[PDB]
Amino acid sequence: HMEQQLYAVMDDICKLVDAIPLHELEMLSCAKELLLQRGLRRKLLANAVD
Amino acid sequence: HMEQQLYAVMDDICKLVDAIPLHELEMLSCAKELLLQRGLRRKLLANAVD
Repeated sequence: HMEQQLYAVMDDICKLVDAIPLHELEMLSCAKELLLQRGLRRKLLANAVD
Repeated sequence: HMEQQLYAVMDDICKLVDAIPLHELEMLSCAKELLLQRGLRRKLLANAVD
């Protein structure tokens, strides 16, 4: 129950990150790694589909 | 299993978000919700401590 609530908030943070435009993302000190990780999540979500 | 891999990447994205300095975060169009959600994640992680 609680695990599910946490997963949902984590996914919500990831949804926000997905929608950050590149010109905004590039202003962040963590830009390179954030771009890498949001790309990795996108691929893993698709790979987990049957 | 690659659910574990997905959880790890989601957590990594959340860790990056957790460390964005406030002056950078406020440059993002999604700043208000990103602040709310990263606070909520901290609360849920703490609530799960047993």
